[PDB]
Amino acid sequence: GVPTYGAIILDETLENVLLVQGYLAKSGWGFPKGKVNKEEAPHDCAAREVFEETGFDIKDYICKDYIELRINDQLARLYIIPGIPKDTKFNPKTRREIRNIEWFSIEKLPCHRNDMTPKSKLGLAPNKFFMAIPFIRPLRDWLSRRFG
Ligand SMILES: CCCc1cc(C(=O)NCc2ccc(F)cc2)[nH]n1
Repeated sequence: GVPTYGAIILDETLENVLLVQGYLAKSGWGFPKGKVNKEEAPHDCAAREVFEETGFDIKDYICKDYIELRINDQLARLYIIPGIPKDTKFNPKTRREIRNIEWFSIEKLPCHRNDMTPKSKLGLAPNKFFMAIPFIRPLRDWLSRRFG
């Protein structure tokens, strides 16, 4: 697949992250991100997707040196943007693609989906944070290294 770029936006306390909820196939909560256009630079795609999806422009706050994961053939890179005040008014451009935009406490998000071992059944229970989950442990580790 085509690389995706976006951001992990944190508040001033570093306890909360900004997630967006789409529709249909993309009905759960995840970090704002999207497909790179041909000839577009990563930092530019990231700002554009985050602007389209949240109304907030990160261009002045991106530091070039993020968390990146190869998930089933596809790279997803989210630039880390700390210190965005919780009272920022976020508004998507395309309300046809984004249902809602909320802050979530990092410490209450799961960093793995639960199994179904009290049902003797294989796989994972559904989780509305499926798309965010793979970034939560790496973000927690990055915040420990960079801060304390
Ligand atoms: C395996 C289930 C597939 C899936 C993918 C997503 C998702 O990405 N939602 C968040 C989101 C929505 C819209 C958007 F523009 C940016 C992020 N949710 N469920």
